[PDB]
Amino acid sequence: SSSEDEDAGEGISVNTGPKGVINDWRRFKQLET
Amino acid sequence: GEKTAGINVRKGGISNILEELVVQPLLVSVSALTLATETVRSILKIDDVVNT
Repeated sequence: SSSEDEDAGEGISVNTGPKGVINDWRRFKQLET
Repeated sequence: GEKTAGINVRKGGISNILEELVVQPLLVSVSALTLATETVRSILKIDDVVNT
């Protein structure tokens, strides 16, 4: 009833680029030092 | 043909400068020319830069 459970080229040797960028390199290097 | 014509700053134009007593020893211009030419020749024989 209702009731239920529901309920390559590695060697580079960069030539001139370091010379070109040395200005910024030293700019950062002074503050880092 | 004016061998000693130079810039006359006092006069403001071009005139003989031996009358302005503007002289210099030869071994100033000669030395400068030689040294500058040597330095330029040295620089011209360069084709690469290396970072140590």
